[PDB]
Amino acid sequence: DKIRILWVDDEIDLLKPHILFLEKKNYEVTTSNNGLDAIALFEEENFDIVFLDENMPGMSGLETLSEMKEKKSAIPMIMITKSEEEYIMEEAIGSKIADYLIKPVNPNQILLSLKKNLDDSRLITEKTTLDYQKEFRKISMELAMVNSYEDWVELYKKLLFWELKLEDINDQAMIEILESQKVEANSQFGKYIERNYEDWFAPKADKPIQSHNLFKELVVPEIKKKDKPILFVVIDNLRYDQWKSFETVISNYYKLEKEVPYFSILPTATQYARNAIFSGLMPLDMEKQFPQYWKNDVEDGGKNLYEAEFLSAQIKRLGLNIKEDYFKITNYAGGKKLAENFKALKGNDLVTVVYNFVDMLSHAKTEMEVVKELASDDKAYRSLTLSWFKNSPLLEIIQQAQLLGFKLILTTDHGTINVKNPSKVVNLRYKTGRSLTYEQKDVYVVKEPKTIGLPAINMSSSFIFAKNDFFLAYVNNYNHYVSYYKNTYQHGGISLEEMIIPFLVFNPK
Amino acid sequence: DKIRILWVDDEIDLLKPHILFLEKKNYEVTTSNNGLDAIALFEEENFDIVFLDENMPGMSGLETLSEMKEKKSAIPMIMITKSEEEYIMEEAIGSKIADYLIKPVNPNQILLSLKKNLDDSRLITEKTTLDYQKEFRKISMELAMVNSYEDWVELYKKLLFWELKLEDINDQAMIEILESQKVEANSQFGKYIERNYEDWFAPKADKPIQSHNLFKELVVPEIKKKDKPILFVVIDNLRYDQWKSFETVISNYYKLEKEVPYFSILPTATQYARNAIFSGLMPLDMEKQFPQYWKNDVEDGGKNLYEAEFLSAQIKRLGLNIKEDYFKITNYAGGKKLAENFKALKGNDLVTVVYNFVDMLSHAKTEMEVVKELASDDKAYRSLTLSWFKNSPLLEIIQQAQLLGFKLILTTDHGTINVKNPSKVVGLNLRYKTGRSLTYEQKDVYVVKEPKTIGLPAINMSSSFIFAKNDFFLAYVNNYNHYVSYYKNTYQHGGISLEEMIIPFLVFNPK
Ligand SMILES: [Br-]
Ligand SMILES: [Br-]
Ligand SMILES: [Br-]
Ligand SMILES: [Br-]
Ligand SMILES: [Br-]
Ligand SMILES: [Br-]
Ligand SMILES: [Br-]
Ligand SMILES: [Br-]
Ligand SMILES: [Br-]
Ligand SMILES: [Br-]
Ligand SMILES: [Br-]
Ligand SMILES: [Br-]
Ligand SMILES: [Br-]
Ligand SMILES: [Br-]
Ligand SMILES: [Br-]
Ligand SMILES: [Br-]
Ligand SMILES: [Br-]
Ligand SMILES: [Br-]
Ligand SMILES: [Br-]
Ligand SMILES: [Br-]
Ligand SMILES: [Br-]
Ligand SMILES: [Br-]
Ligand SMILES: [Br-]
Ligand SMILES: [Ca+2]
Ligand SMILES: [Ca+2]
Ligand SMILES: [Ca+2]
Ligand SMILES: [Ca+2]
Ligand SMILES: [Ca+2]
Ligand SMILES: [Ca+2]
Repeated sequence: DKIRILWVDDEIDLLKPHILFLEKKNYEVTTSNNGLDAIALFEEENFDIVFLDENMPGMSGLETLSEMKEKKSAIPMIMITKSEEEYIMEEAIGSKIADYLIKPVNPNQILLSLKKNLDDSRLITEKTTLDYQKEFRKISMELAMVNSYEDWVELYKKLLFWELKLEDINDQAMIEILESQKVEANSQFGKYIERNYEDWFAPKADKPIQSHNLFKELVVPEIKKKDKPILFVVIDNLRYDQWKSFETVISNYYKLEKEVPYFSILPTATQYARNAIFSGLMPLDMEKQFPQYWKNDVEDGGKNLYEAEFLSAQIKRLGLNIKEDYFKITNYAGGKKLAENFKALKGNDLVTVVYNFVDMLSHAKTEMEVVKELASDDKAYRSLTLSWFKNSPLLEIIQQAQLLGFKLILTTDHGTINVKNPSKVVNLRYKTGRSLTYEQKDVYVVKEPKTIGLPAINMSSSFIFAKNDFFLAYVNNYNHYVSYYKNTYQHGGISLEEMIIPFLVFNPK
Repeated sequence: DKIRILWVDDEIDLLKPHILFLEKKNYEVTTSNNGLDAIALFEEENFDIVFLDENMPGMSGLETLSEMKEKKSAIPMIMITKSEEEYIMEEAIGSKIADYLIKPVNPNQILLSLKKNLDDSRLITEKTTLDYQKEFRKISMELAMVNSYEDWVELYKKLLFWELKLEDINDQAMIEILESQKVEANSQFGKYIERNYEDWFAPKADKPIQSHNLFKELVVPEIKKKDKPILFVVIDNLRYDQWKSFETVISNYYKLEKEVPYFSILPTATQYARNAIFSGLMPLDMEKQFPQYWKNDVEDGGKNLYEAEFLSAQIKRLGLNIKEDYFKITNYAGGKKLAENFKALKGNDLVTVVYNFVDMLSHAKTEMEVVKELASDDKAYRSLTLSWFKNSPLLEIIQQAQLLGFKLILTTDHGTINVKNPSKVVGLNLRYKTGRSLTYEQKDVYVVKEPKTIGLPAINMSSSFIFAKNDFFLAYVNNYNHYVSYYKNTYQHGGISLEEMIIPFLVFNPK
């Protein structure tokens, strides 16, 4: 079927050369010399695109466009006109024109416009697929040369870039090559963490910023500027690719000043990593210095009940002079309440908000059929996250902060990974106990938890952390475990997805 | 701050007129005569936009664009070139060029391109705001004059048009004016239905197409064309504005041929409206002719178990000779199974698929908190619907149908409305009730004490139906305050509103 063009111009007779040109290229052109007759044709037929002149004796192009868009708002409209006035450009852009071509127009300019507005999705698919075909071997060589935490950050950024570009391609071979590069990257990263993690605790060790350093190394310098009040947001369980998915939404309100990828401590779980952010201490030092607040895995109830108390203690230890408030948002109603009353906080130096909803979406993928239909794969997960963020009380809180001239600091405690591969053992990405059987190739084994700043019941206590996209399955119910936990979002172990996470500073626009 | 343009061309000397033109207009132009140096400038400085020539002795425009997009993918890239190289327009479009201007270029064509790529958001917001300021009074006058079901369809289309444009706007005053017009429209529509609905059942009545007419009046003509096999999709509970939210997604696969608004029967609920689609009979006639299949509200278990049987019987009654199959998808796994095995249906004349949306009314507090975070208001609801459609097995089924050359028919049984105002009932979270001893606020509901007159069943002559008007929800007196706090701002159906009742029927040809 030929592409059907409706061309409205009072001088459509003088445009015969253009018409013959497009008919040679397999376009069907229907001509009209006035807006009113063009509207009648547009109502009766299903054109693929309309060309409009601006200056016509009866209805103008923009008047014709208004009527046509009201009737069928999905059909692309191009203005083709002698008018060079900026006010007409702005009126046409503001009316959602697809393109605006100034006469005299090269017939190939029109052809470009037809291809760009009707065939761009297929052309982007074809071009992206061939770009990755020509790039993927270079990405395998770059992966092979990684030999520092900074190279790991750079390589992760490269994989995220290609993951987002390839998400809608059709070529399964190329899709599986990207999936094989992600598996190899996580396998190498797993080995890197296993070999370096304990050494990173040595005096004057060369190490990335981690959970227990985050507040002192990256938040306090922004506080000491005393330039604007700071809204410090921890979005629980946010992956780097989720941050990338709503980067352009945020930029409507906030201009990115600084981006520091940083490393979650082990295990990559709220009770350890998120408490470490707020305390500025490793879990073992939280147990030693704050026994009234620190809870081990075995103890009852909430594991992050005391973040305000950890934070106030850390602020005092650092000798800061600030007015500071902490909020934990656990549902829509709480978020909406804080958004509507945020102005109360205008005289704070620091407002800290923990927002738990993504964590809720991440285990809702397995448990609620609603979220399961909405988040079947990583593309669907980022899509649902973006829809969430754009319509969330959290973005209303951020817009309120913007109007009050707050600096925005946005971060997370850890990410999550879509687990594929069972690993037998006697949380599905770390386990702690005094008797444990495991596949040693699959896990990072820590026989002496105190050497990596974790608590131990006794000298027999071990930690086990899953690597790659492994999930720790009990032998007891192995087949049912595999069937239930396959393709779910888990955290606690080692992967780029769980461990390398954004720290972002923005100025209000 | 001036807009910062990076212009990469090996003959930036020949472009001086363009640069002076743009500098007069408050643009700051930084020139570079080769890709390598341009990349270094792009890394060090913060450009708003980049202009690239394709044909250069070193790195090409497209090679330069690849390096720059990798570093800062948000910055628009415009190609300004003359080339004789084959397929360069296609290669540049596929590389996500923002625009492609063929030399020699009118300097005003470049200026257009700058405004379109950097100012379009702000200009659409300003124009939408000013146009609605000029339009809203006209919409109030039109609402005042509505006096036919056809006028109601036209007014609804106008409100939908403006609702979609205004959703991303700053001006609270204009947002509240639109919200007040929607409230008034539903109030008047409620009175209109209350006055006219019973007359629509008279012999030879003037009435819109309804649930029980849909298959015979709108689907059979497409079947009798005997042109292509038909995929007939009923999306459960779909609003007009939800169809609008994914219209441009489905156009990648299917070209819209015909769009007919039609009217759900009362109640606007699956058990009545959706069974009527498949049976071609009103619920009362389903009870009379198919007592083995029809279930009343009082009976246990599924209310839509027999749609395949109702449809096969209707097809036989109409004397159609077709190979036809029915599928009801109630979860991800079912949808994925049908998408992955759709080619098995290649020899069918008709494939009917019921595709359930997400449950908007969970009895579990934790699940309702998730739905409210994702769909607190109409904009959030359309956003979630678009994310759903783009990532659903339903779109995979539609793409499979397209590759087999199926015609697509897309419709729904009824919409849903965001409920705001409690209305007490005595004697299910839907906007209708049926009972023999109902207490209700009569001002809030359309009351039908003779259900058989509107093709509904009655247990006995004490049986009544009540249908909520406006944005009312029917609240139980038992635990009233907790009920109100839970169901406030939820998407419900069963009653009278433009959202529940006036719904799309769409016919598409495969691309
Ligand atoms: Br029309
Ligand atoms: Br004129
Ligand atoms: Br005219
Ligand atoms: Br021309
Ligand atoms: Br590799
Ligand atoms: Br591994
Ligand atoms: Br550090
Ligand atoms: Br907690
Ligand atoms: Br301070
Ligand atoms: Br609050
Ligand atoms: Br809010
Ligand atoms: Br070069
Ligand atoms: Br890109
Ligand atoms: Br030129
Ligand atoms: Br007027
Ligand atoms: Br009004
Ligand atoms: Br009819
Ligand atoms: Br059912
Ligand atoms: Br037939
Ligand atoms: Br809530
Ligand atoms: Br009766
Ligand atoms: Br009654
Ligand atoms: Br009650
Ligand atoms: Ca003219
Ligand atoms: Ca967490
Ligand atoms: Ca050149
Ligand atoms: Ca080329
Ligand atoms: Ca329904
Ligand atoms: Ca009665």
